[PDB]
Amino acid sequence: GLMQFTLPVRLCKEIELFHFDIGPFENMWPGIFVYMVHRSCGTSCFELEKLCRFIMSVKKNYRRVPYHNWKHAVTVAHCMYAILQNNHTLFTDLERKGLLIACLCHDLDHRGFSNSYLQKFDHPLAALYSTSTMEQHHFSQTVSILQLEGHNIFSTLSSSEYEQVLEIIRKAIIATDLALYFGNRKQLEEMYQTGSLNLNNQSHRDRVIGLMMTACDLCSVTKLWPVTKLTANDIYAEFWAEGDEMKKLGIQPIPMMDRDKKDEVPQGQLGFYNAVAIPCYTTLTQILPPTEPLLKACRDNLSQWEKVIRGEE
Ligand SMILES: CCc1cc(C(=O)Nc2ccn3nc(-c4ccccc4)nc3c2)cc(Cl)n1
Ligand SMILES: [Mg+2]
Ligand SMILES: [Zn+2]
Repeated sequence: GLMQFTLPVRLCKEIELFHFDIGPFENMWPGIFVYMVHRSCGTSCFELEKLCRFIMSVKKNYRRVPYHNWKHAVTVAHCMYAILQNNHTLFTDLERKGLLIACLCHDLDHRGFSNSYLQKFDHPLAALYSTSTMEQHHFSQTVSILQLEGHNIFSTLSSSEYEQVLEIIRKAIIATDLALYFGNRKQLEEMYQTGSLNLNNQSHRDRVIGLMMTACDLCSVTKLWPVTKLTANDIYAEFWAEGDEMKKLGIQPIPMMDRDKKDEVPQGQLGFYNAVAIPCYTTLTQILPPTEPLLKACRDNLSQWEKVIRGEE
């Protein structure tokens, strides 16, 4: 009850910043997550024993893939922590509870393959979930783990509060399907510009949380350059393995996933910054002004990819 997690001084200070990198010491990541729940939510939000058991079963259900792994889960949860801590009074008690868990769980049991690849392979998951295939699976794995004996971290919530938190988690996890991000961001653009955006309107809050989820999910482009550039290698290690698997089904993959087209990566990163990342953080910054550092860091990385193209690195 009187038992805080504390971090060494460098981590205690830097964990508060958006560009924080959780480090290569896997055994410190559970403690970093508990630290973030305790400061974001409270020491009372969850029974410590249940939370620790939940975290460790979540870890066990992430796979040893190059990018969509336990380190990504915790990294996406830290970006949500930073957003929440910089927007103290905008979010409900249930939202603070749900969103860190949603982020920890958002890629549960990812195999390193896109929704597209599952549909072309004709994976059983693509017949069970026709759109947002992996994201409905991630939500299903989250409910599975919440239902294991001793793993119900929400046990103190009423029936209707429990239903509300699981609904916040479902929508937050579905929103990490980047196919749904383009339309969500356009509606948020129109709503903000015509002044109709209303944070008491639940369907509006849902949209804003969806955009927060995209921003956290993509937060590798908001790190200091050496972190962003080394993370890119892990992202492409998966894309290129998917490319190989498309070639095995007799399908020329898109260039993004074709290892023969490594040379075109810098221009590919430019498209992604310009079509996805910058717009994401720009709209987030308009809605939630204290998230501006995410946008500033993204623009710094865009300018580094521009330097790569110009052979200045
Ligand atoms: C799983 C989602 C995800 C994706 C990315 C990412 O880097 N995306 C993207 C987008 C689009 N192209 N096009 C290319 C490309 C095009 C032609 C030739 C070679 C390459 N390369 C990417 C890379 C970053 C993060 Cl943080 N999460
Ligand atoms: Mg995902
Ligand atoms: Zn993710």
